Order: sequence, then structure tokens, then C-alpha cells
Amino acid sequence: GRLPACVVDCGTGYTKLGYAGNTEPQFIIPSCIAIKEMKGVDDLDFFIGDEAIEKPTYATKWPIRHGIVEDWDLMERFMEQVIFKYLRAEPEDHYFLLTEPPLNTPENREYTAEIMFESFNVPGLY
Amino acid sequence: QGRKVVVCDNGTGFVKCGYAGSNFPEHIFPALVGRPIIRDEASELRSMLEVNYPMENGIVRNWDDMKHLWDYTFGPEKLNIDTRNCKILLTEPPMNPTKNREKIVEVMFETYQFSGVYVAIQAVLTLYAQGLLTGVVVDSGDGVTHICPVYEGFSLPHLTRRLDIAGRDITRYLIKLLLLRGYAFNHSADFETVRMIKEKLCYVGYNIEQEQKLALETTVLVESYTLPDGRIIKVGGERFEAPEALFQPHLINVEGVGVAELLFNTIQAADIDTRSEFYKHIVLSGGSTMYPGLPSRLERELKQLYLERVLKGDVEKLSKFKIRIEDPPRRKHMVFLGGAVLADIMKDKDNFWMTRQEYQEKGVRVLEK
Amino acid sequence: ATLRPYLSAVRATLQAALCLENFSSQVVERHNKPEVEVRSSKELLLQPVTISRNEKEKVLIEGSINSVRVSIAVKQADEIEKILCHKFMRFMMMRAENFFILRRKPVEGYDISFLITNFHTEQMYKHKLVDFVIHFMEEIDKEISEMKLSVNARARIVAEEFLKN
Amino acid sequence: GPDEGEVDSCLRQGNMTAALQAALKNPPINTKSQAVKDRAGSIVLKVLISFKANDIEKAVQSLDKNGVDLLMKYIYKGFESPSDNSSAVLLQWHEKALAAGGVGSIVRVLTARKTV
Amino acid sequence: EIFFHPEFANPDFTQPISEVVDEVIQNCPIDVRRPLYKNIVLSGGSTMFRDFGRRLQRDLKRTVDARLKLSEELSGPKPIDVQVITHHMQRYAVWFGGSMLASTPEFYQVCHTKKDYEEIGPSICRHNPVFGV
Amino acid sequence: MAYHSFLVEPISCHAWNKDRTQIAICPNNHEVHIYEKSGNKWVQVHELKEHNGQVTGIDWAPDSNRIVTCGTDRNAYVWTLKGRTWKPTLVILRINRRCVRWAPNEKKFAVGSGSRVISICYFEQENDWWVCKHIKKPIRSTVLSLDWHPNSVLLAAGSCDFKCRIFSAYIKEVEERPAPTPWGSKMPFGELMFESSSSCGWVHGVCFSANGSRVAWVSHDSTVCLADADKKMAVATLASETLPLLAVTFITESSLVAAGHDCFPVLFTYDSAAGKLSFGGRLDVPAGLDSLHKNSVSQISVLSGGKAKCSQFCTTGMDGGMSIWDVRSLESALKDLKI
Ligand SMILES: Nc1ncnc2c1ncn2[C@@H]1O[C@H](COP(=O)(O)OP(=O)(O)OP(=O)(O)O)[C@@H](O)[C@H]1O
Ligand SMILES: Nc1ncnc2c1ncn2[C@@H]1O[C@H](COP(=O)(O)OP(=O)(O)OP(=O)(O)O)[C@@H](O)[C@H]1O
Ligand SMILES: [Ca+2]
Ligand SMILES: [Ca+2]
Repeated sequence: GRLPACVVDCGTGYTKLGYAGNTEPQFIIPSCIAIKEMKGVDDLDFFIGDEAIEKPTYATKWPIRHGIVEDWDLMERFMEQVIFKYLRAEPEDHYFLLTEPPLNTPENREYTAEIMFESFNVPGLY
Repeated sequence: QGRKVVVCDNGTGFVKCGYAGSNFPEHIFPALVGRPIIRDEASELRSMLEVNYPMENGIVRNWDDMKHLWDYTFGPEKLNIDTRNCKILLTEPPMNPTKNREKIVEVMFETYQFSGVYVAIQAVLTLYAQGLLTGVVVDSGDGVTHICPVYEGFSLPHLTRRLDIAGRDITRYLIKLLLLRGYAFNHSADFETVRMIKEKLCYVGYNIEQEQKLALETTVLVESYTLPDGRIIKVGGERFEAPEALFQPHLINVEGVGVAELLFNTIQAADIDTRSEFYKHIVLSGGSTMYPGLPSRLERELKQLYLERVLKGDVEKLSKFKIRIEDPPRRKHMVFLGGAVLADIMKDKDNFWMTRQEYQEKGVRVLEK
Repeated sequence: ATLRPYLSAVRATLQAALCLENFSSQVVERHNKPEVEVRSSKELLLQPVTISRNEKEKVLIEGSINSVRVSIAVKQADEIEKILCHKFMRFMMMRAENFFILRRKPVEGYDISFLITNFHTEQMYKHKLVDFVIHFMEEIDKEISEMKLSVNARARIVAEEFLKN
Repeated sequence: GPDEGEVDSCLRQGNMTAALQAALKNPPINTKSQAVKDRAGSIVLKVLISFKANDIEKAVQSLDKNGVDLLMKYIYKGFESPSDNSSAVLLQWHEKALAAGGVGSIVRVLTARKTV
Repeated sequence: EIFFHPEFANPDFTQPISEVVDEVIQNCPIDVRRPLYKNIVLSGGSTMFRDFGRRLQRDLKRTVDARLKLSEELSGPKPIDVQVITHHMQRYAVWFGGSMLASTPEFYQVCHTKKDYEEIGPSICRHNPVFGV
Repeated sequence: MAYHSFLVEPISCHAWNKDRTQIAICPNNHEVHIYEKSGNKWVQVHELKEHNGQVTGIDWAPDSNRIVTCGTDRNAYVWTLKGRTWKPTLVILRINRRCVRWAPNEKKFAVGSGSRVISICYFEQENDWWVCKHIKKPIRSTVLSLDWHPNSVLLAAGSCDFKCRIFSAYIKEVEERPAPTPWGSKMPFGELMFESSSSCGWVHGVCFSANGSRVAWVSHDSTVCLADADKKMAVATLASETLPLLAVTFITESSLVAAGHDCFPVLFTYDSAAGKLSFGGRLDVPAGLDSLHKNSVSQISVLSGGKAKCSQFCTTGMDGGMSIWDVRSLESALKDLKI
């Protein structure tokens, strides 16, 4: 309507995030997330982007393997930091267009839909 | 004595030829003429070959392809017999033009120069194997689902209806339906594939509400299936909703009321002295009659349309109406067997068969009909 | 009220209604489905039995010759536990494609619903299945409690951390 | 249905065995009236509810196979109405009945076409 | 050069990219084959290398002209047009196309609503409509 | 006590040869397999893929050496051996809708199905084709188990109508007349000679005795019921604490063995004196199961000895194991078992 939606293509080696309509990505980060080697906000201590490639106190993990997602929770946290820490835009007040692989399964699309709609409460999903 | 008689059914998509008397077909090949452009024999190679169908929706479009089709049907691949030294029996579709019927015998007497010919109605031949005189033969192949009414060895051309929904349309419905389910298939590349998937897991349900309920609520209708590429897809309710267009032709944007509604509106539109007779003898013949669960649905809807209109609400006066349809075990090609029977019976019976001398002397339209 | 003999009568009843067998449809030509689900033949449907350990938590078993449908309504102590139970039951319902012994929708007036088919009863051990149900109940309780405690802990931590700044 | 006084007398006598043995006589299974079945069910429920925990074994062991099946069916009918903490006593009774008649009792309870 | 020749670093792969594209265009529908050979689009970062599409189109048109000559030598054929397109944002085309699709009004009509998601279920996101043509 | 692991899925029907040299079975598939015995190990020899669905019933005529089979394919196949290939013949069942067994006369077979009509079928040599006349009188449900009597003219069958009826499928054009039986004098095709009194439980099991004097059946109400026409068609039932039985057969004239959902072959004896049935006990005493088969029994035929003195009992179940039992070893094991 008045504001702009967000666009996020998660690649194997690099994740491209930004706002739709822009000429270039607002943030082109690395496809890797930092984790611990569990209760509370233990899942809130998660670093994504380039600031996770060379962590020493944490462990650098890779999620997107060959275009397909291997560990869902990690990708979830990554999208979390991509939404709040990197983009910092109101999810309930914005739509979202996510990218899929060529061999993306239907069930996988279903799961992505679940993670985007149930947890984030996005106003739009494509 | 009669120099080996034979029977050949040249349908829209699948051609079935067999010797006279055979309880089955001796050769079943796909009807498609194939051509190359680079430097079941044709169906194997279709990804890199230009395929054409001679018989479009029952009628012949390209005679230059149909001639070669006949030469390949009587060739050393399936039949391997001399046309000039053997009789034959062809199958024709209902509501066919006189020009087509004439051109057939014309090309069978001049181009092939056959020594014997015997044409018969497919609607009649389909009931002939069942051994009856009055009945309703409904054929649903790959071209069109024509419903033909037969009585005392004859079919009322004013009673023969037709629904524009065929096995090809079933394939297209399944392939269209799977796309929405989350998967992805091509309109031309995976055509035969989709046709196979439909032939395998798809069906027709009795209670559409209850079947939709079982599909949405339970996970028991959902079955898995492996593709040629190795990847596997899991189809559920799409199995039945795809063939459901046979009952209600409004699910594929088509003009009509449905096969059940057509049959019912063609049943009540008959003589009142024949209404109780034609409703008790209905023969199911055609490729689309192998869908598991068609018979029950036909009986149910036929029961509905003769209890809401014939009984007009009278529940007690519903039991009196006879309801008996027979889904034969060999209903997949009753047209062929029915010929294979007829051609075996009238093999040397009198002289009621078209001759070559009678086709060379005079009368290309020498047809006692 | 709450005992172990409840899940013992539940286990016994589950063992009694796990005597299903494959059966073709008598109405439809060449069709095969669950008898307990569609309930088309009154001759094949047994008298459904309900077992209640309390006014809030109970289990209803409806058996058939070719199906056994077990609905389970779990205890609801608080609102948070109820929302969590609904969310977990829904999340499990979404994966009904994986759980071929469960159905996508819960039975009306119950928390969750699992349809143990005759086909499912033929390709899985009945004893192991009963064990699966009992474990399903005890795990439901324990996991719900653990989730509650974890959530509360998270709320406490977040509140403390935000208050400390 | 059954007779109330015959059970009330044994209940007043303290002999629970007689009351329990009499409560299952002429069960309204063939009856079409749901009122009679509800009455019989409520009666059996009342009979079982007042019973002490440690003494139930003897009375349960005193019953017959057919009586065990009728008691199981009546208990199943009573299980659809859990109130006044009768569910615990009904549970102990279900355990005793299960140990007594085995899976055959409940199997007969489920396979039954006409019951309370 | 590893793309133009996979045999260099992979013993379990002998097919060059030219052959892969050729087989991909040939194993698809014949009626759309010319269109597939006409619009060859490079997407991803690994295709941003210099003069990749040039060599690709070179090998493809070479094999194509060869097969055409072979077919015209035993013919007792029209010019097969082939073009490998090089986009300005070929490095991140997957995201560019999305930004171009989401900017249109149709993207508000095509995108599955949260309402439809809560009312019908996850199956609402299972089939995405294609518009913009 | 000889269980053989053949498959992982369940078993549908169990059939044997004349000299019991070969065994035939189906594994819930569109095809039926025939295996033989060459040494300690078993090996498959024949395979028939004629049916177009899950095979339900299969029986082999011993003297005729010819096996007929009928299942969900809504059709019957009277398979006979043709050289090195078993040729099947499609015998029209003429049914709009799970059981098959040849007669002692081995000339006509009964096909009981869900069409609520015991479809008897004889072979017409005049037309060189099989014909199937349907007996539907007093039948309300499917025919679970069908077993003949020694007369080869009267058939017995249990229904989902909670009863085990004994009707007559005698075709007077395939055999001579039937002698007077104790089950009645008037024997006509379609005439109901006997019936059950049960109003609960499904009659999954049904088998007649060798003398033809008594007919027994197993109901799914955890109850077994044997009737004797020797005492004015007296019916004697008994409730088993175990689960319901699926298959029932008699070992002796007064001793029968049966299994089912209890997943353990049990033995029982009925005293003609008092006129009541008694339980012998558990003949199968030893995953996590306390028995051989890890699922319910599905069929139980006789290997050799007859229904008066069986020397070996063959048991097929839903466990995928072929249970070969011997009365001698069973009597040598359980000393408290009176046959
Ligand atoms: N098991 C099956 N269930 C449903 N449909 C089937 C099955 N097998 C084949 N078909 C369909 O039947 C069609 C062809 O049937 P058939 O050969 O009997 O008619 P035809 O002779 O090709 O057509 P026509 O007689 O109209 O010229 C195919 O399009 C196929 O999709
Ligand atoms: N300037 C460059 N020129 C050519 N190739 C490059 C350049 N920079 C990076 N690459 C290569 O491109 C690869 C990443 O490409 P791309 O971003 O298309 O993949 P992705 O989207 O991260 O993963 P996927 O293709 O699985 O979605 C890296 O492996 C890197 O080696
Ligand atoms: Ca990419
Ligand atoms: Ca045809």
C-alpha cells in the first residue's frame, strides 16, 4: 500500500536481502550462521551474515546446501536476524517474497509457508 | 476355407487388432504416425519425433497418414498377412457421416484391394459380445464419450448423444490438477506420464462430499508414486476429483450436463414401453470404463434422476424401478472381442459380406443397410 | 482421579480394537477405504466406547472391521497450556502425511484424532502401536509441562534483561 | 429394567455381594426405551460407587462370565457420564473386570449389537 | 575454463556445458525448442565471468549448424537462431526479477493473503500464479 | 513348530498341492506366487500375474491338479497346468462386488463374496466354459469363510450378518443326487438347511467335520460355536478370554484347533456327553511376542491326516511366517493336552 515489501533470495553461498523496487540489494550477506557448540533465549544468541564467517567463540554453520534447505531451525533464526537485525522492518506491516530452488519440493514450500506465516505473521507471502 | 478372417479396431488413440474368434486382441499398438527431422514402435520415440494422429475424434483427417497406418497395421509387424487373400472386419463409430462410411469401403476396395470386408456398428458390436438385442452402449475413448442407444440390433441416430469428455481430457484434467497440488509437469513433455499416473492412482468416487471429507480430514486417500526422473510425488484427493468431470462436465468448462445426466435424460426420453427395459440393460465399453468406481456412481446418479423426476419425490415408488448395469471384466475392449466373436460366427455363414468382385463390378456403396 | 489404570484400560481397549482387517467397499466397485471414517455400513460399525478419567481429559475409541479411529482430548489446566496444546496438535496435524496413523483434523469435541487404518494395522505391530498410543499420552503430558516451564523461563529472562538495562 | 427394592434391602443389610448380583438381572438390552437403559446404567453405577476398595475383589470374583460382559458393557455406558468422582472407582472396577474376563470381555462389549 | 570442460577436474563427469544445454533444449517440447534456444538467460554469480556466454553461444551454434548441415546433406531446413543473453544484473538476476515482479500492482493481487493462509491452510502457498506477460 | 520367514508383509491365502509337494500363496499383491521345497531351503517356481487386484481366495483341486483363484479383481481364474506354464482361464463370476474353495467332488467351486451371494460355479463341457449360478437366499452379508462337507453337495459359510449358515449349492447337472443327511432330507440349490442363532460378532471362521455330522465356526465376538446335527442341530458356543479367532478347523471328530487375533494357535475339545465345548489350551507355547507369529493368523489348512486325525497342521498368518505344526510334537510337548 504505502510502504514497501521485503525481498530475500537465499543462495547456497550467499544470501541476497533488500527492499523491492531498489536498484541493488540493501544487504548482500553470506549464507552462514553462528551457533553454540538448551533453554531460555539461547536461540536469540545467533549471528548471521559476514559477522559469522570467522567467529571463534561460536561455530560457523552452513544451512542452504545445493539450493535446498538442510536444517530448518537455523534458516529460521537466519531469516529472523535478516528481518530484525539487518532489515529492521515491521513484519506485520509488510509483505514478503521468498525464492525457491529449481528442485524445491512441495512439502518444502509448505514448510517455508509455515515458518513465514505462523512465526512472523506476515501480511503477504509469495 | 475362408482364407483367414480377421478383426481390426482403429480407434482414436489406441488401435486393437486380433484374429477372428480370439478371446482377446493379438496385437495392440498406439495409433500415431511418426516422422523424423534429423540425420508401440512410435510411442517409444516421441521426444525427438514428429507425431501425428490420423483418426481425430473418431474421424480421419489425413488420408496420407491413414493409408500408411493401414499398411503398418496389416504389415509384418502386427498382422503379417496379404490383404488380397484375406477378409477383414472394421469398426465404425456412431453418428458417423455417410461420406466417411463410403470412403472407408472405397479405400478398402481400391487402395488395399481386399477380397473381403464386413463393417459393423461399435455400439452394436459392444453389446454383441454380451449377447443381447436391446441395451445402452456408452463408449468413452480418447476422442469423445458418445452415448449410443441400441435396440433389436439397431441404433436410433436421434437417440445417440455425445459428451465432449474423453480419456485425453481425463489426462489433461489430472495434469492440470497435479500442478495446483504443488508439483510441476509439462503440457506436452510429460503427457504420457500424466496419463499413466491417472491410469494408476486416479479414480471416480461415489459420494463426492464423503470422498472430499475422507481426503481433507484423513490421510488415507493419499498415495505416493515414483516418476521416470526418479523423483516421487504424493497425490491424494486429486485421484478422484480429476475423473469427476465424467459425472459433471462443468468442472472443465464444457457445455453439457454430465454423462449420468445425459444417459438419464436420454433414458426418460424413450418409449414408455421401453423405459423399464433400457434402464435394466446398460453395457459399459471403452477405456474410460476401467476407472475403479464408475459403475456405482452411474447406478447412484441414474437412481437419483429417476427418483427426483420419474418418482418426483415418491420414496416408496423407487424400489419398483429396475437398476442393473454390468461392468464386464473384459469391458476394456468389448468392441474388439464383440467383433472377434461376430467374425467367428459369420465366418462362413451364407454370403452376407461385402465381396471384392462386388466392389470391382459395380457399387462402391454396395452396403445392405 | 488420575491414575495409571486409566491408560491400562485405554491400552486394553486399544488392544481390543486393533483387530482390524482389510475389506473392500460393498457399495463402490473396486474401492477400498476405512469403514470407521465414512461409516457407510451399519453392519460393520461396532459400538463406539468412551473412557473418561475426568471431566476434562478423556479418550474416545470408535472401532470398525477395517478401521479404528481413536480421538484423544488432553487435559486443559490453563489458557497458555491450551493454546500450546492447540498449536502442537495443529503442528502434528500438518504432518499427517508422515504419520499415516493420524488424521489431518481432530474429531469434533476432542483435542486430537488419529485414524489407525486396517492397512496401517497390517503394516505395523499392534503391540508396538498400543505402545505408541500410551507413549503418545504420557509424552503429551510431559512435553506440555516442559514446554510450559521453558516458555516461562524465557519470559522471566527477557523481562529481567530488559529491566536491567 | 431391574428391581430397586431387592437391591435396597441388601444395601441396608450391608451385604454388597447380593445387591451387585441382583443389579445385573434382566438388563434392558432388548429394550428400545433409552430411559430404561439409562435407569439400569445409573443403578449399576450407584451400586458400584458405594463399594469399598479392598472388598471389591471378592464381589468381582463372585460374578460369572456373562455377568462380567454385562458389567463391562454397563461400565462402558456409565463411563460416558463421569461425575461425582465415580471415574476412579469405575477405573478400579475396570481393572478388576479386565483381569477377570480378559480381552474377551471388552471384545464382547465392542462386538455387541444390542447393549445398555 | 572448468565450465567449458568438466573433464579437467571431474572423473565422474564428461559432459561439457554445450552438450548439457543442447540435450536440455532437445529433451523438451519441440514446439518450444526454438524459443528455449532463443532466450538463453544467464543467472547466478558463477556466470558473471568474462566471455562465458560468448563461448557458450559459439559451441551451441557450432553444433547446431553442424547438425543442420548433416540433416541438409541427406535431405532428398530453416536457420536455427540461437542467442545467449547477458543481463546487466546477471549476477543476482533471481533477486532482480523478484524486485521487478513485486513492484507491479499485480504482485498485490497474486500474493497469497494472510487471511487466505489462516482460513484455508498452508496449501494456499502451494501454487504461485505467474503474471507480468 | 516349524516357522519359515518368507516375507515381511501379511499373507492372504494358503494353498497346497495334491501330494503336498508344492505350496501356493499370495502376498497382498496383484500376482500369486507358487513355491516348492527342494531341501531345507524353499525356492519359488511359478508366478501368475493374471488378476488385476489384491488376491483374496485361492484353492487347489488336488486330484484335478488345478488351482482356482478369485479376489478384488471381480473375476475368477481356474488355472490349470499347461506344459511348463500355468494357463489361467477367466471364469465369469457375474458379481457386482473374498472367498473360494473347491468341492470334495473337485468339479465345481464355491465363490463366496461381498455380493451377498454365494456364487457356486461349475464347468460346462458343452460350451467349454465355466458358469456361475448364484445362491443368494437368506444371505445379507459377505461370505468370510466357506467350507464344504464330505457330501460335496452342501456348503457352509459364515457371513458378516453375525451368522454361519449351511446352504446347498448342488448343481444337478454336474453330479448325481445327494443322499439323505442328518442335516435334513430336502436338499435343493438355494435351500437353506441350517443357520446360526448369534446376533453379535462376525463369523470369520467356518468349517465342517469329516463325518459331516457337526459344523463349527468362529465368531469375532471372542466366541467359538460348534453345532451338531447328531443332537437335533444343537448349538454349543463358548467365550474365549483371548481375542477373536480368525480361522477354525477340526483336528479330530471331537477336537478342533483354531487361532486368530490372539496370534497363538489354540486347542479345544467338545464332549458329546454333556453337550458343551471345552478349552484345551495353548498349543503354541514358547520383537517381543510370546508366540511364533508376530500377528494374527489368517488361514489354517490341513497338511496330512484328514479332519479326523490330522498328522500335520499348516498355519498362515498376518506375520509373514509359514507355521508348520505337528500333532505328535504338540502332544509330546504339552502333556496336559487331551486330544
Ligand atoms: N484403467 C483405466 N482407467 C481409466 N481410463 C483408462 C484406463 N486405461 C486406459 N484409459 C483411457 O482410455 C482411453 C482409450 O480407451 P480405448 O482405447 O478403449 O478407446 P479408443 O478406441 O482409444 O477411443 P475411441 O473408441 O473413442 O476412438 C485412453 O485415453 C486412456 O486414458
Ligand atoms: N566476480 C565474480 N565473478 C565470477 N564468479 C564469482 C564472482 N564472485 C563470486 N563468484 C562465484 O559465484 C558463486 C556464488 O554464486 P551465486 O550467488 O549465484 O550462488 P548462490 O545464489 O549463493 O547459491 P545458489 O546458486 O545455490 O542459489 C561463488 O561460489 C563464487 O565462487
Ligand atoms: Ca541463486
Ligand atoms: Ca474404442
